[PDB]
Amino acid sequence: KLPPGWEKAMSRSSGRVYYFNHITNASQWERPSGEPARVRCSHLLVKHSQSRRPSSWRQEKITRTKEEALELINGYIQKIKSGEEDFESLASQFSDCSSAKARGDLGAFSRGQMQKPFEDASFALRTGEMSGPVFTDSGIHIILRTE
Ligand SMILES: CC(=O)Nc1ccccc1F
Repeated sequence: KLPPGWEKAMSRSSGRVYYFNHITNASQWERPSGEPARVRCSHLLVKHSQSRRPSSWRQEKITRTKEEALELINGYIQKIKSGEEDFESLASQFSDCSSAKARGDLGAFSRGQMQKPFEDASFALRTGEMSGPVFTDSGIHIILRTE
């Protein structure tokens, strides 16, 4: 059982079973629900000093470490999941991608166009679903599949 990409896990802190997707890095308490030619995604990118281009509209020289970037991503995911903040709001303010000006929207795309870990996570997400941290040569992404 379980849709592909998904595995059963156990919370270290509560002992309750949860589910983890090793393609999207998503995790959820509910047993998961379950390929299109194209998907539409938004994303929030946090770059780091080893990003292919360690620069963005937010910062001419991005100096943070991969670990600092993952902490920031993790914090954004927490606030999005709690509802304290909207994905679109955090992407507009803090995404190191030029798509920040479009609330993170990348428009629609096919397989073959995006960096592979991003593509795989995008196509494995269900409509409306959000990824966990997804790593590419650009940095660390939160991906929201919108279509
Ligand atoms: C046009 C759009 O939808 N998104 C966008 C805007 C600026 C840079 C990159 C982008 F993906």
